[PDB]
Amino acid sequence: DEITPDLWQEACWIVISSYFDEKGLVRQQLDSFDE
Amino acid sequence: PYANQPTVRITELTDENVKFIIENTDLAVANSIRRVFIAEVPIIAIDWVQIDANSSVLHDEFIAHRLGLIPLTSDDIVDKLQYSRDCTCEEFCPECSVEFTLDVRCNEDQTRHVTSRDLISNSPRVIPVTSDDILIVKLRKGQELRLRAYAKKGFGKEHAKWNPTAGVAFEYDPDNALRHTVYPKPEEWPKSEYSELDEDESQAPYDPNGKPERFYYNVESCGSLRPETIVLSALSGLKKKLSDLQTQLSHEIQSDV
Amino acid sequence: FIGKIPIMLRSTYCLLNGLTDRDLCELNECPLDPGGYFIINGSEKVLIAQEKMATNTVYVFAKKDSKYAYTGECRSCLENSSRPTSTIWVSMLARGGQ
Amino acid sequence: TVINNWLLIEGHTIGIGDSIADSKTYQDIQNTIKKAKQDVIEVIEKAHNNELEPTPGNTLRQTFENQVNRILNDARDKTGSSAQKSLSEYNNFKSMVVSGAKGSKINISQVIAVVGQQNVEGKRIPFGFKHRTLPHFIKDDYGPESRGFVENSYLAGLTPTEFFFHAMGGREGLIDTAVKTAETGYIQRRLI
Amino acid sequence: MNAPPAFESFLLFEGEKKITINKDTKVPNACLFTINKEDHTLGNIIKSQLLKDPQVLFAGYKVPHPLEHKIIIRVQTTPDYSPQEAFTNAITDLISELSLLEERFRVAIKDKQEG
Amino acid sequence: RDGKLAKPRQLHNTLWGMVCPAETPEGHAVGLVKNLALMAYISVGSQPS
Amino acid sequence: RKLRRQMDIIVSEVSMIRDIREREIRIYTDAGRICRPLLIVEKQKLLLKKRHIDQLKEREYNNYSWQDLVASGVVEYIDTLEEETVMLAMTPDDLQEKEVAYCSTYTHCEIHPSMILGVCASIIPFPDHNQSPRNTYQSAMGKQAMGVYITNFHVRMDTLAHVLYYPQKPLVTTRSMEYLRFRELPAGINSIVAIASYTGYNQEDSVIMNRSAVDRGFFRSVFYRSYKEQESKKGFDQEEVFEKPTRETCQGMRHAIYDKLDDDGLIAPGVRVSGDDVIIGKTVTLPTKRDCSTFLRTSETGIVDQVMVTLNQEGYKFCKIRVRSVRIPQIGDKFASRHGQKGTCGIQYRQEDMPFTCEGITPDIIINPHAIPSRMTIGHLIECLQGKVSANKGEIGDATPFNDAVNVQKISNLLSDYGYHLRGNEVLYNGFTGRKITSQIFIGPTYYQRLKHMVDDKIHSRARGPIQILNRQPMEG
Amino acid sequence: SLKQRLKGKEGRVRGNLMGKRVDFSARTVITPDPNLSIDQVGVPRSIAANMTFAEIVTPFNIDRLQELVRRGNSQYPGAKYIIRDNGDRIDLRFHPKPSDLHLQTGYKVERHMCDGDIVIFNRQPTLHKMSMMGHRVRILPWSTFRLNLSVTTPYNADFDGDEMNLHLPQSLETRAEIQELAMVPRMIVTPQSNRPVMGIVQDTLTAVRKFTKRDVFLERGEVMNLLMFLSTWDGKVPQP
Amino acid sequence: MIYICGECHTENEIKSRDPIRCRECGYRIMYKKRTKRLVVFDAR
Amino acid sequence: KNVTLGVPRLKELINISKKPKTPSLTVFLLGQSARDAERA
Amino acid sequence: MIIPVRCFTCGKIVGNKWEAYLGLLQAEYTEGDALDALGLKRYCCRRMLLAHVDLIEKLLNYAP
Amino acid sequence: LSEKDVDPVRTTSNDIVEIFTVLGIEAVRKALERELYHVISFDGSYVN
Ligand SMILES: [Mg+2]
Ligand SMILES: [Zn+2]
Ligand SMILES: [Zn+2]
Ligand SMILES: [Zn+2]
Repeated sequence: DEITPDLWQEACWIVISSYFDEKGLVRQQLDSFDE
Repeated sequence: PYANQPTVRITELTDENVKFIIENTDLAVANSIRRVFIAEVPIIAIDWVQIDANSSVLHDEFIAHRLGLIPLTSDDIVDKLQYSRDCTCEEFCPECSVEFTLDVRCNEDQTRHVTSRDLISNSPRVIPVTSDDILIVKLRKGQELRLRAYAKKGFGKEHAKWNPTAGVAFEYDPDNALRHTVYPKPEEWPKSEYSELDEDESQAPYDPNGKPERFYYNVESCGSLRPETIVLSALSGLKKKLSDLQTQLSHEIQSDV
Repeated sequence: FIGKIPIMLRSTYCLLNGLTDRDLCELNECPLDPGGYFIINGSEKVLIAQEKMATNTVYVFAKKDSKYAYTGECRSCLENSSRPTSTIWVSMLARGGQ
Repeated sequence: TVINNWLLIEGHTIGIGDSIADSKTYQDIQNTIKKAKQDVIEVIEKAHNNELEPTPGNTLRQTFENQVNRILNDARDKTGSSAQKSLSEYNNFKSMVVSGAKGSKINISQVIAVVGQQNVEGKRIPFGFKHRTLPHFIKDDYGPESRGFVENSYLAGLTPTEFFFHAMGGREGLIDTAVKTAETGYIQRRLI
Repeated sequence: MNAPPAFESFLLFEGEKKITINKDTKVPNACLFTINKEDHTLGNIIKSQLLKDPQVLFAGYKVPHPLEHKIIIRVQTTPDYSPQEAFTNAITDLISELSLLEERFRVAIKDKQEG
Repeated sequence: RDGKLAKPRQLHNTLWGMVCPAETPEGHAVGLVKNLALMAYISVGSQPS
Repeated sequence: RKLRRQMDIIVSEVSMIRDIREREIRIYTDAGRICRPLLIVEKQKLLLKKRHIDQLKEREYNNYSWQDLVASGVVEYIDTLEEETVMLAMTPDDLQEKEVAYCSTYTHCEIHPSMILGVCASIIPFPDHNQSPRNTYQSAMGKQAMGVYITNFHVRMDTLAHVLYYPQKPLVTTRSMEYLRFRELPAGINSIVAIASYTGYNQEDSVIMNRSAVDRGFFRSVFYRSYKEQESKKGFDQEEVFEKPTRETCQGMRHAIYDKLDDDGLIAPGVRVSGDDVIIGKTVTLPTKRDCSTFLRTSETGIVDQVMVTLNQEGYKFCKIRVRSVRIPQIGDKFASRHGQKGTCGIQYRQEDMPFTCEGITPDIIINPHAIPSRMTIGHLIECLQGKVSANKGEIGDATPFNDAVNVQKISNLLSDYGYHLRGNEVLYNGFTGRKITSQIFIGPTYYQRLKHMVDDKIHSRARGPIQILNRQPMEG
Repeated sequence: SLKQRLKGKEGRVRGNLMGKRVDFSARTVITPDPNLSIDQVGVPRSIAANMTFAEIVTPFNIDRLQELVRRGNSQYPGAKYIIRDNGDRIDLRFHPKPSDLHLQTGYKVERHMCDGDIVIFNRQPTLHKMSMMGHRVRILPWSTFRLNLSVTTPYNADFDGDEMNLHLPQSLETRAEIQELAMVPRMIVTPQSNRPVMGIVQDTLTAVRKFTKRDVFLERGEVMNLLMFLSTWDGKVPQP
Repeated sequence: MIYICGECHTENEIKSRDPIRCRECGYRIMYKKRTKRLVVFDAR
Repeated sequence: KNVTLGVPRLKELINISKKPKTPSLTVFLLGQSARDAERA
Repeated sequence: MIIPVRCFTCGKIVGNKWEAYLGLLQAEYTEGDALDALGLKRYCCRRMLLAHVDLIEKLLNYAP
Repeated sequence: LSEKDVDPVRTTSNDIVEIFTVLGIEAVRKALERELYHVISFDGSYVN
C-alpha cells in the first residue's frame, strides 16, 4: 500500500542499493566514452 | 623495615587461565609481578625462518611473521633451554633452539589450508599449542610453501611473540575505598566482579588509613605455558632479576670501598 | 586504416566488456576495479571532468571595472558540429561617460 | 617533567560524558532556541507587514538582517552560557578551557548547546537558488533554518540542511587559510 | 634505519656496568644508584621496599628517558644508616617476599589441583 | 578569464546533491577541484529532434 | 513531464525548466548537465510504494532493477536548473506528513540526504557531528591511507604501492560504504584508542602506539617499489645490453658488488638489496665497453620481489623489477582516524608499560585529549562509543550521518547492558606503577588509518656531499 | 645567452647567491619528547653518524680524537676524515690502518656529531628570530627529530607530520655565535612584544591547573617521585 | 637462468643472446625464477 | 560600515597608493554640534 | 589479507577461529553469539573477527 | 578641515597620500604610526 515510517529506512536504502547495482560509481566516465 | 608476608588464594585454575588473589603485599610488588607475566617470562617462539619455496599469495616475511606468532609448547623444555646468545654453539644447536620444518604443496582443486599442524619440530617437547589449528596461509593448486625455522628462547620484553599471556586482568580496591580513582558520579559505574557492596551502595566509605592490598589477578595463557607455570616462572624470574642486581651491587659496594 | 583510438577500460569497446568476475580473474584483472581510465604507455590515465559555462544560454552580467554597465553574452555551439564555440556579446555602454 | 609525571597519577581524558549536559540544561537550551525562533518570526512579520522602521544609516534590508542576527546571536550566547554553567568541576572540556590549554567557551557551547549561525562573507547563507538557499525551503524564507542557523549541537548532530550550510560556512575558513599561506612572509620580504 | 635491536633494552653491551653508585653531595647520607638495562619493573619494586624502611629518609627512582634503559634510584638514609646498606636490605626483603610468594603459590596450586 | 570574474572556490548553494560539500583539496586548489556526490549523474547528451 | 516519466519521447536525462515569472520554458538535452535521482511526490504522497520496494528486494531472480523505477515514473533525474523549480522534501516521514502547513506542494523527495556526500566523505562516520573543516581534512587523509588498493596487486608492477598486512572493515560504518566496496578493500584497522595524557608523548597531535600490538602485525604494511629499465640500440656506435659488467671486459666499473646480478644482468627475485647493490647491470658499447648499470638509493633496503623481462611498446628489451620492503610502524609515522585527527607516533610502549583496564586490555593507540576540544570532532567520540557497543554486541555499528534512530543516549544505554560505563569511560591502571589513574579514561575501538607518509621516506641528511661541477654547489647523489 | 644565465628567480645573483643549498644540513619529521630540555633537540643516530664536525687536534683532545679515528665510520661515534696541516683530506673508511692515521697538533678530525653539539634548528616558513634557534644535540634511537613541547610555540610547529631543518655550525667561531646569540633560552623573551615567546602547553598547562588546585594533596611516596624530576631540587624535602 | 612464462608458466632456460620468448607458448612476458640462494627472515 | 584591515590594509600602507580601497575621514565637531545631535 | 594469528591488543590466539567463526555463522548464529561460542570475551578479540576481511580468498582466484 | 564648526585639529583621514599633501611628511609619520597601530591592534595583538 504505502511505505510507513517504520519501514522507510529499509526501503530508501533498497532503492539506493538498486541504483548502484545498475550504475556503479564511474558510469559517467564510461557512458561519456561510449557516446 | 622488612619484607611483606604475602598470601595467595587461588580462585580458579584451568588449562587456559588462573584466577588468584594476593594479600598483604605492596602495590609495587603486585604490579611488578604482572609486568613480569607479560615481559619477563621466557617461552619458545620461532625467531629464524628460511623459506626454500613460497608460491603462496603472501610474501616471505608475511609468512615468517605469522610463524613467529604461533605459540609453541614450552612448559618444561624452556627452563633447560639456553639463550642462543648465551649458548656457545655456531649460532644454533639443540641446546638453545628447536628446529621446525614446513613443506606443503597443493595439488588439488580444493584450497589447501596450511595450518600449524603442518609445522613439524625435531623436538617432541616443543610443538605448536593447537596440536583447531592456527592458519598460516591458504594455498591454491600449484602453490607450495617450503621452509625451515628455528625456535629459540626469549621473553616478551624483546618481542610480543614471547609474551606468554593472552591478557592479565589486574585489580585492587574494587569498591574504591582508597579513592585512587574519583568518580564524578559513582552511581553510573558498574560494580566490580570482586565488589562486596550492596546494590544500593556505589562506593565503599573512604578509608583514609587504607593501603592498596588484596590484589586480584586473572592470568590467561596463550598456550605456551600453563597459566600456573607463568606465575611460578614470573616469581622466580623476578627473584632472579633482584638476586642478579644484588650480586652486581655487592661488587660495586666493594669497589667503592 | 586512419589511426588508433585509446580505449577506456571496461567500456563497451574494451576487451573486458561483459566479462564475468571469474573471467576477469582469469585475465589477472580485479573485478572490483571500476575501469573508466586509459592505459597510455602503461600508465593508467584518468580524464578529469572540466567545468565550463553552458553554451547557447544568454547570461547577463555586470562588470564594474569595464566600460559596459551590463553585458549579455551567449556562447553559441552547433548541435554536435564545429566544436569551436563562437561567443557574441551584447553590452550596454556604461553611464560613467559624461 | 614534574607535572608530566604527576599527570600519570591524576590522568586527563575527554569523552562523550564531557559533551553531554543535564536534561534540565537541555530543556533550558531548547526553550531559548524555541523562543529565539519565535522572536525572528515576529521580526519577519513586522517586515512583511511594513511595520519595520529602518534605523539610521541602514536600509530596510540591513535593518531586518541586523535585528534578526542580534536575536540569533543573543540566543547562541544565552544557550552557550547555560551550557557552560551546567558543566561540573570534573568536566574535561572545562578543565582544558579553564587552564587555557585548548578550546574556548564557544567550542564548549557548540559541542553542547548550539553550533549557531553560519555566515558566508559576513552574511547569512545567500539565496544561491532563485530566492532560496536550498530547494527544500519556500521562496523568500528568511527564518533561521532557511538562512543557515544551526539549532543543534555537534553532540546532537546537524540536519542535512544544517550540515550543508555549515559546510558552506566552513569553506570560507578553508579559503582564508590558503590565502594566508600565500600571503605568509610576503610583507616581511618586502619590508626587509 | 635507526631502529635499535629489541635486546638492547635488557642486554648489557661490553664495558657497561649493571649498577653504579654515586654519592649525592647535595644532602648527607644520600646516594644515586644508576642501574643499566632496567625499567619500572625493578625501579618501582625496589623504591617501594625502601620506603618501608624507617631509616630511609628519601627513596625515589626515575627513567631519565623512555628510549633509554637506565633507572636512577636516589636513597637518603639517617646518619647511622648507609644508602648502600638500605639498598641491600631492600633487595633481600624483596627476595624474601618473592621466595615466600613462590612457596605459597605452589601450595595453592596443589590445593586447587587436588580438589 | 571566467574564473577571475567570480570566485569559484566558495561552496555554492547549487552544489547540493551534485558535488560533495566536504571533499576539496587543501591549499591553492581549495574549492577548484571537486568530487561528484554518490548519486550525482552527468548527462551524456541526446538529440533534441 | 508525463512523457519523460513514461520514457516515451523524452529521455530521462532531458531537463525541462519552466520560469513562471519570466514566461519561459527551457528544455535542455545537451551533455554535461549534472543531475541526481529524486523521488516523485504527488498530492503530498510518494509515488514509491511498498510494491516497488518488494520487487526491488528480489532484485536478482526477478529482472527488476533501478531502470524499472525510472520507467514506472516513481523516480526521475533532476538537474540543477530544474532543481530551482522543484519543491523538495528531505524525508517523506517528516516533511510531507500531516503537520503545521509549512509547505503542502512538495514535488520531489530525497532518497536519502546522505547521498550529498562523495566517495571519500561517505566513509566518515557521524560526519554531521564533526566540524565541517575536519570532514574536509578526512576526505584528504582517506586518499592517503593504506590498505589493499586493488585485489590483483601482485600481478601489477607500480612504481609505488603500499599494502597493509591486516586491513579491517570499520566496526562503525556508513550505509554508503557498501557501494564504495570499502568493506571489500578496507584501508585501516579498528584500534583500541584511549584518549588520555599518559606520559606527554602524545602532545600536539602526536600518538602513543602499543609496541606489543605493533609486534603482532598491528598496522604492518608492505611497500613495493618497481623499477623499469630498457636497453636502447639507437646509435650505431652505442649498443647497451643487459649483463653483469666484468672488470676485464669493462674499462670502468664502480667498487659496488655485482655478485647479486645474474649472468643476464638482472638480480634474481628473493635477494636482499641495499644502496651498495646494483639491481640492473646495463653496459653500453664504446664508439672495452662502458657500464651504465642502475643502483638503488641508500634509503631503500628491501628484497627483490619480482623481475619481469619484456619488450616495451618501442620493441626494446626492458625489465621491471619490483622491490619489496616491509614497513613496521615506528616513531614519526602518520596515523589518522576518519575525523581529521592526524598525528605521528610519538613513542611506542610495550604492553606492560601501557595503561590497562581491569580486564587487562591496553589501548593500541593513545591520543591526547587536547586534540578534541579545538577541532570539535565529536563524531570521533561517538564512533568510539558506537564501536565499543559494536565489538561487545557483535554487530557492525551504523554511523550514517542523518539518522534519527541513532543518538549518543541510545548508544550509551546499549553500552550499559555490557557492563561498561554508559559514556565509554573506564578505570585505567598505570602500567609503570599499577596504581589506578584518578581520572577514568575514555577508551574504545576506533578505526585508524596508516598514511603513506613514513619517516624513513622523509629522513635525509647532507654532509659534504656531491656538489655540481658547473655551479660548484650541492646536489643529490 | 649570458643574459638568460643571470635573469630569473633561479639566476646566479638570486638563485645562487641570496639562497643556495648548504652542506651539513638535515631534515626529518619532528616528534614530541617531554624528557628533553627546551634548549635540546633529539637527533637520530643515522643523521648524527652522517654529519660531522671538524675538531682541531690539540694536546687537550689528542687521545680522545685518536680513539674516534680508530673507531672510524664503522662504529658510532667515530670520524669520517682527517685533515692534515697541509689541508689535505684523508678518507678514514677506505683505510683504517693506524700507522697512516697518527694524529698531531694542528690536524683536524671530522668526528661524527655527538651529544651536546650545537645546531641551528629551523621550521619553515622562517618568520621571526625564534624560527631559527640553537639547540644541543641529543642522540636518540629512532628516526625523528625530538622537540620539547614548549619550543613548539615559537616554531609554530605541530607533531602531525611537520618537518624541521637541522643546520650544524662547522667552526668554533660560528659555534660560539649560536651559543651566545641564538640558543633557545636566550630567545625566551622576544623584543617584538617584550613578552615570552614560549610557555607551558597542553598537558603541562592542563595538569598544572589541576595540580595547583587547593584540594590537591600528595602522599610521602608521591612527593618523592615528583622530586626525582626536579633537576634544580636542593635535596631537602619540604615540611608537609 | 630460468624464466617463467606469464601466460602458461613454463620454465625455460634462456641465454642472454637469444630472444626472450616462451619456447612453446610464444608469450613475451617472462618472470625470473626465485633465487636459489638462502635468505634468512626473523619472525619479528 | 566596513574598512580594510589585516594584510590588505597593511599592504596598502607599505604599498602607498593614491587610491586606497576604502578611503574615509573622521570628522570631529568643536561646537555645540558635537554635543547636540540635531546640530551635528 | 588473512586472519591475524594473535589479537593485537592482548595477544590471544585468533588465527584458529576464522574457519570456526564462518562455520558458526553458517549455522545461523548471530555474530555476537558466534564470538561467545568461540571464547572471545574481551571486545578487543571480538574486534579481530568481527572486523576481519579475508582477502586471501579472492587472491587465490588468480592462477599462480 | 576648512568647514565651519569642524574640529581643525582632531579631524584626520585614513589616506596617507591625502595627509602627506595636506599636513606634511611628519604628519604622515604620525598618521602612518596610527594606521599601522590600528591594524595591528585590531585583533588585540601588541607590537612594541
Ligand atoms: Mg602540521
Ligand atoms: Zn647452541
Ligand atoms: Zn607460455
Ligand atoms: Zn584481545
